[PDB]
Amino acid sequence: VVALGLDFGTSGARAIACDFDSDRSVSVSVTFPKTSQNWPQVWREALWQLLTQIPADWRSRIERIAIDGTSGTVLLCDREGQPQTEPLLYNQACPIDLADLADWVPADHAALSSTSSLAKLWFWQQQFGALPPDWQILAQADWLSLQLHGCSQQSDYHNALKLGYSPDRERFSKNLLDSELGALLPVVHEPGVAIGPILPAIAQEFGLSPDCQICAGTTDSIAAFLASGAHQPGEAVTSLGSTIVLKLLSQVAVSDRLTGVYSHKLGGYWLTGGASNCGGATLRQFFPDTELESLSCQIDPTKKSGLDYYPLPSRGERFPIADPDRLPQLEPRPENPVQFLQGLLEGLTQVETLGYQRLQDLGATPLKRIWTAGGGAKNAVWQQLRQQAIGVPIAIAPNTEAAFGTARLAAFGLAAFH
Repeated sequence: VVALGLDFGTSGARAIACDFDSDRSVSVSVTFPKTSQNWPQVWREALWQLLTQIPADWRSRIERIAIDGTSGTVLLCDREGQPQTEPLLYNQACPIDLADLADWVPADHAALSSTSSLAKLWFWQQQFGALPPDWQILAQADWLSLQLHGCSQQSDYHNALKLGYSPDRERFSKNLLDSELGALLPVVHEPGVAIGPILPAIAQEFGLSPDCQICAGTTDSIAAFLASGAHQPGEAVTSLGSTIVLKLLSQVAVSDRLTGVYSHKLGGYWLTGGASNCGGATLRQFFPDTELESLSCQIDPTKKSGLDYYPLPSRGERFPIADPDRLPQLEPRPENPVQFLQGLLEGLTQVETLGYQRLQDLGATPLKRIWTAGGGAKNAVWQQLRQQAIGVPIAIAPNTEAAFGTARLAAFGLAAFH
């Protein structure tokens, strides 16, 4: 099957069309401005540009399309999908009392955060006083796919989670549905399942098959995990980016409020997650990528630095141990930059190790192997340290681009996760 994945991320958007029979693919991209006063037009136009850059003979073969978007980016629209105010972005927080959400979700629910879609919807409710029932709140992915299939109030149980959805029971609470916000809530499907055929005019304009199906979407981080192709419980993806982000596939859902750990539903499984403030950003405080790699090549992995670092970029750690007061621990500083770098990498390695240990201690399926993403993935010495410390097979992820994972989502759904 030839399928199209669309990734709308934090800095831009990418389209990947893939024939999963010949395993052949094509990828195109657009870049966002740092700031916009009309993000809906930016995203919509980006969608059209992405479609345009894809070769016509690829578009003529695309059978299924899926879209991932940033988690917490929402749009308040009318019944026609027309935005009634500026979107609230993923990284924006709303000055609301979380107690106002208490009767709508369980006590340990991930939606109980000032940056959640639910919190934002409530913020809008307060701002407007009363919201018309014919209106709708849509995730970025929801709205963008709405541009393609024309079905209003449609979402997935990944995006809908922080809107107040409970994927463990597959429903919004009765209280939330019966409330003054219920009519704006979307119909929730499993990511990957067909929502409806592409709109005729869109298909004609972009030379797509009129029978091309538009699927339920997902989030960009989940799509990133889906790119790896890991579908066995105990398999994990480590993102060695600016911050170290761990995602572990598990048969058991786990969560922890203070460390920000929670679990997405993933077919019959659960994707548990945890993010440390430690990461590449701490490394960039001392070395540029070039010098970082050149110095990395000189490290003897059989030695130990004798340094016990906790490489925070600044005050406060979230995961594996929540500590808002913890300062960066980078003393002492050896004269040798090689030993110093080794201390740093050892620290980050400890962060990863203790991270997966933490997820397991919360009840998650024990770790079997690591697929690595992010800029640190190709650091061989670092991978050696991680291998020695963690004790499971570690390799570079086959794919890391969210658009590819979303393409796989369109092609096969979540069928592999049972």
